[PDB]
Amino acid sequence: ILEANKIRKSYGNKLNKQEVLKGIDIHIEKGEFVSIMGASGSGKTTLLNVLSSIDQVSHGTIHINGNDMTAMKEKQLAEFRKQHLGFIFQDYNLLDTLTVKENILLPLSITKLSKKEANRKFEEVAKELGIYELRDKYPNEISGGQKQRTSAGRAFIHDPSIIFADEPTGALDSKSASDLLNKLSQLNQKRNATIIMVTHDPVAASYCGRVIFIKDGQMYTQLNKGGQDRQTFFQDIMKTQGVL
Amino acid sequence: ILEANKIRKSYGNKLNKQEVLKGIDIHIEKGEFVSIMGASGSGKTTLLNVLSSIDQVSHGTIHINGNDMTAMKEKQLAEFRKQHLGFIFQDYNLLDTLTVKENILLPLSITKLSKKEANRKFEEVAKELGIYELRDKYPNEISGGQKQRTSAGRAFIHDPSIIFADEPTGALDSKSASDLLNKLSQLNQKRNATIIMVTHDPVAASYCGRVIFIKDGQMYTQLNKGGQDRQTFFQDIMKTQGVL
Amino acid sequence: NINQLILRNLKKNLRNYYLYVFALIFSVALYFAFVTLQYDPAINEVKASIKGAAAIKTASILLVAVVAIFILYANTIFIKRRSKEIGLFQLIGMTKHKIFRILSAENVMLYFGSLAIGVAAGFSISKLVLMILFKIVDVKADAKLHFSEQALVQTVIVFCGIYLLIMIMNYTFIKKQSILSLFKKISFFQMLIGALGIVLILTGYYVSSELFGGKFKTINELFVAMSFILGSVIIGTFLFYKGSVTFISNIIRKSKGGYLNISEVLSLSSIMFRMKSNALLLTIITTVSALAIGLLSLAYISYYSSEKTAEQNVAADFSFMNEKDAKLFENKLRESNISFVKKATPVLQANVDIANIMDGTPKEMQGDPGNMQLAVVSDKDVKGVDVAAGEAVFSGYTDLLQKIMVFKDSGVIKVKSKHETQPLKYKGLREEFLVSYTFTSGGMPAVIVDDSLFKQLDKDKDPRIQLAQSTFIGVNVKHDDQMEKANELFQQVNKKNEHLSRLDTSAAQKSLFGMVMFIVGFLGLTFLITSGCILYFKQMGESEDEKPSYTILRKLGFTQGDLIKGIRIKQMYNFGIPLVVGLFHSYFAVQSGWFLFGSEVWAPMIMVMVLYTALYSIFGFLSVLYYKKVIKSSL
Ligand SMILES: CC(C)=CCC/C(C)=C/CC/C(C)=C/CC/C(C)=C/CC/C(C)=C\CC/C(C)=C\CC/C(C)=C\CC/C(C)=C/CC/C(C)=C/COP(=O)(O)O[C@@H]1OC[C@H](N)[C@H](O)[C@H]1O
Repeated sequence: ILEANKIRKSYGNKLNKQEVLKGIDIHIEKGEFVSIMGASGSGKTTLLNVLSSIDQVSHGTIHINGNDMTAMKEKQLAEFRKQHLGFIFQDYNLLDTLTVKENILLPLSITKLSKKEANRKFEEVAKELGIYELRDKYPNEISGGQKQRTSAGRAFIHDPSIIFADEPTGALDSKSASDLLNKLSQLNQKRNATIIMVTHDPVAASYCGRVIFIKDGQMYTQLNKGGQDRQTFFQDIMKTQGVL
Repeated sequence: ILEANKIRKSYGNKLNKQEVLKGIDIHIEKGEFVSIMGASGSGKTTLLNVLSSIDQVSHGTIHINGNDMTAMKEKQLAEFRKQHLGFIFQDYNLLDTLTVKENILLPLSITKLSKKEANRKFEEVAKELGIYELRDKYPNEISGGQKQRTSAGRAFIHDPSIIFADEPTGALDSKSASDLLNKLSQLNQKRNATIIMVTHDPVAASYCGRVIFIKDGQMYTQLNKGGQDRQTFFQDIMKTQGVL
Repeated sequence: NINQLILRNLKKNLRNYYLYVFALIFSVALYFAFVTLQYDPAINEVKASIKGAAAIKTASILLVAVVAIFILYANTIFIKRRSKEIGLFQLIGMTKHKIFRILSAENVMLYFGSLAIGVAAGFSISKLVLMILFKIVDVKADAKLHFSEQALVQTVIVFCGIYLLIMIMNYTFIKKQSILSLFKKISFFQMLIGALGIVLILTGYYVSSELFGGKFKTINELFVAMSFILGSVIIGTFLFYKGSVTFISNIIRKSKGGYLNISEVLSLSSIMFRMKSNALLLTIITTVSALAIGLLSLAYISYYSSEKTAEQNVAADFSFMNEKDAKLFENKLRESNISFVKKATPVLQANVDIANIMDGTPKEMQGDPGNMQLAVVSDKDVKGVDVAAGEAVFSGYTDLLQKIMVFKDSGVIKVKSKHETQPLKYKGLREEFLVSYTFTSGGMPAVIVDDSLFKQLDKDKDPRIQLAQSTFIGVNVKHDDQMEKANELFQQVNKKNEHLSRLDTSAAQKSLFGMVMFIVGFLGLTFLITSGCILYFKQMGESEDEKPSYTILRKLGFTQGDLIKGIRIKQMYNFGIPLVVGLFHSYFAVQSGWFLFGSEVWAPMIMVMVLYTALYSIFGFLSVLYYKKVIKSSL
């Protein structure tokens, strides 16, 4: 699906230019769990922002499902961003005056599916994550990880093509983060939906199939895992990070 | 620097009297980052009012830089607070109709000071905080993070020693809060200044080293970090807060 | 450095609050115009029943009582919005006197720079107000006027006296300020509150429906019923906002379950928690708006039906009481080349029994049913009907009478003669009028009997209830001509003005009700502007108090063009609920008061509500225009 070809961005404030993206080649097929990580002042965040439609492009070509995006219109870009490309944010971004059901079912109002198909799909989506008990509780009495799980459920409603995750496990303990990662892996294995995550935690990258070690806008190859044990892959990633 | 001994606040509107504070023993040295946690209903605002000398104390002794607060009158108290205290608030309360440079320099122009040293101080502060680029802009075209950094810079124009700060990360997202906390962190390693912080979210307190808990006054223990990697410390704070 | 700050604050405040300046200018101009109108010696040509020079004196007091309240209330939100601006100055270090001086140095300019334009605009409107008044009433021409310095003195004194109250209120607020001040599920009591809020209004409407022509009829008893209705309709309106819109909104919300849309999220999140907080200002707005609309419509009904009431009061174009004046009038008209069709008809006053024809109660009497005074005429005089023996036919319509004096079908009617009683039966009711109101008592129609029966009725002539003149000498007129000179001749005929003319009776009522028209219309326009400005000012807080919801909605995929529609349909309800309640109050108030101010309705009521809505929609549009700005800057 995703096809990045030498996408490059230059940071300019009309007086100084400091390019951060110099040479990108990403090959992503339908149905994998990849991760982007490396350093702390690199262009990985900018890479994720330019891969999606949240930020513009400077020099490069990106194709998602065959569609052209680099020279695509603004209104059509917004329509595409609303129709596909579900997002999971670092923070909760949950409305306080509504409930869980309204919060995770509102983005389905634009495409009218009546009061039958939406209500049938909400149960299916929310029972996989095990939040069906939380159908009328306002998002101020529930725990921490349940809000993130509701956000993921909202991102998983309309069956999008590509899901971009920007540091999901950032403000959670070990148990909640592990449970959320396991649920995301189960959802990936159930329905074919590509998931891309940017994280700083080796445990988060352990659940992934591929990882890219960005280095100030370079490649430094990548891992493949495949027929490899979870723990052994964890030590391999730890060694690779220790090399850096 | 400050010493808190039997810090108590009085009440008694009509019949009912509220004893929110029942004596505290807080020992804070010079030049370290201290955070005070707690929970809703702990009267942290009353504690801030008592320690900031805004609200007149009722019982106990408070010493600011070796000087008892009660030893001076109201006008002398105001003069001492102006000479040795700053403030950082949850909101972005600023003069909308004043430029960033003038808004920062406003507290300094009162005490009959020449323009040359004021400009030098503004240059130093802006270069340290990295907001010099917004030297002649307006607060109506500036994001929340830069507004909060401008307020913090205003709080350092006349060097405090026991500067207080309420929750800065109340109306900030993850990135802006992280940037502001980082900047305040390198500002501590400079000229010594107590940066007492009264936030309740563990993410903000993960950058501290003197986390203190309040249940009645000090029922829970305290953490010191020292050799941790900012992640095990945060996990420990999360666990010990979940114990409650 | 202080001067630059003051100038910048003045420039900023001249842009956020401009409707305030517009309202000040409008109020000052209207007050100056009214005072100049009252003190000028030119309104002496407009007089029907009241002097006029004293009505303006009363109308110039309520306007001040409204404007002063508006100013003293709307200059409190302005000082409350500066709450997080005095604490910063106190932290920097300033005496309260400096803060007071800084705050007042801007208000002085912003007030006097508008007061000096309001007075200068009184000249352009002084003559136009006279033109409008002279067009509503009938008068010939001409209006010159002069400076009338008394008006300037009075206006300056009043609008300088108000500023001292403003200043003392601001000083009290500044001193009262704290040292720094810088740091749900449904209940069951609200069930009862929401039930009562609708029950009281509905029962008030139902009781007000049967006020006139009902089971109770007594001058000392209708006062209590009126007070009860006017208390119920107010208590219900007050309870309708503080715990009755929440019920309806909760019922609506618990009807869709899950799936929703952004068109309803904003409304269902804001209306319930915002309309409850302000549930004393909206009550006042609705009640005063209903009171103004009802009074204007009730005056315009009478102004519309005066031309028919005058024609109904007198059967012909001229009426006379004595033969001498009638023959003098016709002698004068003889050489005036204005031929007249003069017909005379004697009237024999008599009383009968109409107890059996009552469809209601003896309380609806207006006279003894068995001994009610009526008028009897023969049949040869009438050129439209030819009655027979034992038949009595009524005449006239009297739309008021049909609502009170309801008549049954045929029956038996007893003639209360001196020593005899000949019974007849009721044939039917005509529509035209035959006898002026002088000889028919209040409004009782005259009866028509057979010529043969009248041949003995006039012979009897019971001399107990006979009037001074048992004749109806009346001089009609030919086809359309110069009736003005005929009216002048009639006026010069009666030096004691002891006769009746159609034109005079129409003009008197027209002028008397046109004066009230003018006064109430202007005093209602002022309140409309005031209420619109107050509501627009109150709507400014929601923009700044909802930004950390637009900044989140725009990060989910939505665009400004999709939020603006929801904003529009939220503002629609927010600005429309009080208007709808006021319209319902006015409609159910007018419907219990017609058939008493004259003839036709549904002509003025819509013609007033349409204008009111058209003049009320402007602030609703401006509120959306303001929301667009904060929406654009949400990101
Ligand atoms: C503003 C103010 C001053 C006071 C406030 C109260 C008030 C009265 C308001 C006006 C009303 C409004 C608009 C209120 C807004 C507010 C609300 C809440 C509305 C909804 C309330 C609600 C749901 C119901 C309440 C309705 C009521 C209380 C009245 C309506 C009936 C009404 C208009 C009048 C009846 C009361 C009288 C005294 C009549 C007499 C009028 C009159 C010329 C008498 C003279 O005799 P009449 O016979 O008529 O005339 C000649 O008489 C000699 C000849 N010979 C002939 O007989 C004949 O030609």
